[PDB]
Amino acid sequence: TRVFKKASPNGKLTVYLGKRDFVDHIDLVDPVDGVVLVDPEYLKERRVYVTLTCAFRYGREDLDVLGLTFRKDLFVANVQSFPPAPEDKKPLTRLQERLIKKLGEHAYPFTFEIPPNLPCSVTLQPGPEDTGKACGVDYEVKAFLAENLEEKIHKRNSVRLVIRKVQYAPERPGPQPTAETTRQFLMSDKPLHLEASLDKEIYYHGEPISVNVHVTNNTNKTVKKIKISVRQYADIVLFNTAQYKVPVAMEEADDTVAPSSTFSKVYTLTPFLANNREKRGLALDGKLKHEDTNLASSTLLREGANREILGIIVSYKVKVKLVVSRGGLLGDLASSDVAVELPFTLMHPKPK
Amino acid sequence: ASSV
Amino acid sequence: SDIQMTQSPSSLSASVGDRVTITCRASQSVSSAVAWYQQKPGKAPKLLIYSASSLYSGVPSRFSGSRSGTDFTLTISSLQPEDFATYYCQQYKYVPVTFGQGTKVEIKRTVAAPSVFIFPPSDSQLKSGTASVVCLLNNFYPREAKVQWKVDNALQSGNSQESVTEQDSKDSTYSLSSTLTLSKADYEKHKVYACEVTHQGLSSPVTKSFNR
Amino acid sequence: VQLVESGGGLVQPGGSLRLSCAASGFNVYSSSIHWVRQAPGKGLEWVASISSYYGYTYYADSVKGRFTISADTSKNTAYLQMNSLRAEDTAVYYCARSRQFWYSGLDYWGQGTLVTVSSASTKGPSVFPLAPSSKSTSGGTAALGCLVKDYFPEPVTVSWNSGALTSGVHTFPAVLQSSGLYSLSSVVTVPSSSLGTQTYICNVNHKPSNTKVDKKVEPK
Repeated sequence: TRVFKKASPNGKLTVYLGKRDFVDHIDLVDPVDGVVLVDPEYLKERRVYVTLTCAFRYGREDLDVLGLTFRKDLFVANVQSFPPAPEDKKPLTRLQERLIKKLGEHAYPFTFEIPPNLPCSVTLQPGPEDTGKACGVDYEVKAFLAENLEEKIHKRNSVRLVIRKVQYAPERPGPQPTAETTRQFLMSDKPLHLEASLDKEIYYHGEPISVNVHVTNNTNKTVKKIKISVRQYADIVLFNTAQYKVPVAMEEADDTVAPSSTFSKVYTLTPFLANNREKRGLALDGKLKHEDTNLASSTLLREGANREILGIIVSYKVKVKLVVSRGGLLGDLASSDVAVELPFTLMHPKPK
Repeated sequence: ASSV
Repeated sequence: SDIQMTQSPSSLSASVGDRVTITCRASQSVSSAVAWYQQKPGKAPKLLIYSASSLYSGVPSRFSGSRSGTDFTLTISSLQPEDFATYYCQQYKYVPVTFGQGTKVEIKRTVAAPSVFIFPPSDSQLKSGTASVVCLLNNFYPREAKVQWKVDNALQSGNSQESVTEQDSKDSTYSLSSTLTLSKADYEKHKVYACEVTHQGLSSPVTKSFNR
Repeated sequence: VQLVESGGGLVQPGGSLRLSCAASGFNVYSSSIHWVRQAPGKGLEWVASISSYYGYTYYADSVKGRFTISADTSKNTAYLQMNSLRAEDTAVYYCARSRQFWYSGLDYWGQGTLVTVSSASTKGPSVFPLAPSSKSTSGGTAALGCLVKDYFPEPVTVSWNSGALTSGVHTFPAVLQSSGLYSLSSVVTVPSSSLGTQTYICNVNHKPSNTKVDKKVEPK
């Protein structure tokens, strides 16, 4: 086994952890267990704390500093590693008891429990003209020594390591996404039936999505074009609520469906980040510093969820639109386009 | 950085 | 200014059923980002182990890897007829990704002597313009040999290329093909050609000389 | 699943050559196609890599500025344009897939196409038979041979009696000569009783020059 290690600027504190990515199984989150090595030679305050922080990092638009960022703590937890207060005695994990043995009594254990219905680590895509730190939701464990919780923490007597709350594809695949819609126009009782379905419910990052379309046009109108588009939804709930839909993959096929005739075709799209770099704010999976990460994985909420969950809640849907001729009695005033949507799960398979 |  | 991979062995020899270990030490700390590959002659390499210790799907359970600072090791509990091939250690933390030199694994056998035979140059070759004598060795182990030509009781050097075939799958033996390339004029003059071999199976250097 | 390489051959120094690697059973955007170079008996060397999901190219410093890696996603093929070629770059080039999420080695490789760079031109072989004399007979066994010389390209396949005789054959590896033209040897051990009353021939085939041979061996 191997553990991650990071020391403070002057080397008096050193944080140890078994892993960076702590999986969220919906029903439980992997606990953040580790130790903090502090030599007595440098321990003068005689109080070492460890803190887990889930904060949303953002930039203010009015301010033109070019890189300035701010944090807003969504969830924060505290564990007094030293001195061990008599009203807190916890059993060390296998991981922890291996570490003390290796290092010694100067390595004080800490263990945090991430509660359910908290956001996963999601970083919003920065533009090319963005030099600050990564914006979005990110988890951070910060160890420091201070006389009390009131005192101001010195950056040299402290060390911060970034960690990620992640999720993976369900082991059981969900039901095949299928959706239908029928539009009836006033000119006559002839309907325009649109039927669409995806190949599977779960899709891994960078995999092809096949859309089986079947249009049955009995109307006097003609389908000029067919626009398929994989769209990324992102519900952001911090101070009031924002949301957006953005096409990460699309295709504008000029397949015509003449009046009183059927049509059937399979379209294949594949979302990838290269042809989406210019989309500032596009949700991406959590970044430790500034590496390239894939498109944000769909976040899985509980069934009987609490709702109004903080952070960023990303989803995906495939929209199948039909651009219809319009005209006639009403002219081009009334819209005749018919569209239907198909939700699907996009995320990484569980690593073994 | 890591260590056994 | 790049991270190189050095496999500690050069050529490993072991019998069927042995526990073989190949060590490979990287230039600097590449973390647990190391892999191992197997290459049969004339074939492409096959991935054996990744992430230093994790085994790849479809690879037998006998193979296993382990990390130790900068030293990464490949191990096999019991050695099978399918495992006799060359091996390579890789790193893939930083680019460029580099490979090791290679370890020649081979089947162990009783030290047999080579069936040395000497062949004169054909009539079709001397009429063309060149001359090439061939001293052939066949069926022997180990593959380490040091053959040297002698023409007119004198050690000739600077014109003797050698070629060694791979170990056979059934009987597990080697063979060697040394060719003394020379011009047609040198063949007629001082015609006392011979080749002298030296092997472990042979207690003394046996010589095969031909005239006419 | 498979990786099919194509576009190998003989090109003079300074010239150019382009490789193709068709993929099957691998989604282009969930993979990263690689290129690896190995000279005979020299070991593996990474030369280039393409990440089609993020859209990035990577090259070894030796190759920087000379080669260029590309890929047509629609056709699921990865190309490598090799310009300003050199004798150093003479090698069998392998195509290797990698998992994009995430890199766990080079799980699959192709057979690799033979690339040869040199000023010397293509040439057909001059097959001379090594006649078995009294030196060849020993222990109730004799050996027949057939020399192959003056041909330049690397690919050369030989077979005794058109693949019928396979017992005791030893096709030695090809070795490059001072002049530049390769040389190869191949011998078979056949009992001395059948020698004389049964004819054996060495069928050599050279595809670059298209020269089929059927020379007969006879005891000297």
